[PDB]
Amino acid sequence: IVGGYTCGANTVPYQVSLNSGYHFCGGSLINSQWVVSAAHCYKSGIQVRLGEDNINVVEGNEQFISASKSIVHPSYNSNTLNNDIMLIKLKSAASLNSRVASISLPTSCASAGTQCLISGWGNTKSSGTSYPDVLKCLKAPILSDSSCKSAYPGQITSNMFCAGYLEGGKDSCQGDSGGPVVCSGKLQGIVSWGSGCAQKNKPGVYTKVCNYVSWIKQTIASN
Amino acid sequence: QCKVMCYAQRHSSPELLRRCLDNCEK
Ligand SMILES: [Ca+2]
Repeated sequence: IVGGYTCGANTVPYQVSLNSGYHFCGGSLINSQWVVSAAHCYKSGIQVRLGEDNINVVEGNEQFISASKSIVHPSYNSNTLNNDIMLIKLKSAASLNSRVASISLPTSCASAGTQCLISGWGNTKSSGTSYPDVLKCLKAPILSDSSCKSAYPGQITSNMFCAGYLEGGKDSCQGDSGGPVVCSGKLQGIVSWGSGCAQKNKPGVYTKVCNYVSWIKQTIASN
Repeated sequence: QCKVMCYAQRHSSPELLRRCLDNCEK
């Protein structure tokens, strides 16, 4: 997250870190056994770290649980990042009598202008690289379709939306992929891609979760 | 723009990035 602020420990209790040799992607807990992330985060040997704040120091509230299944959307297109969504099943249920909790799925798609919370342990520099120890947060509005399409001609599908600032300076960044965009307590987006980070006229592009609610619920029920 | 989109992805795994870039050549 570039241009954000330190969230504070467990103030984003549904945030997870996906760790496979290192932290490499975020995700969002949607019930005690399932995490939503980005399809492009797929890889072997994922451990899900819940209740995390400082990724390098165990200090309380962390739960480290191996993924048992990673189910990429059947229409994911790795060339265009269309349908960039994946569900991860935990090998054991997380304990929610705790700091950890799930995030609700959307009941409708959010509107342009709506302010959302985006969070992650990704790079905090708008050029160069610096990965933070503790979880970062950013408040950012959903941008209009037209401004999104103007920033990313030919590349924005109905399963994507832009959020952030056309003036740049504030954005998600490498290491944030798969993590949450939450708007009024609903999971509306998954960090997916962008041209660089925090650049002028290049806001973040996010998977539009409201298009996938039935796929998510059916996948959870059948796995 | 295969290589461009490999860098556009917001993960931080060198292995995933290098895999993406190599696969663009194949
Ligand atoms: Ca910790």
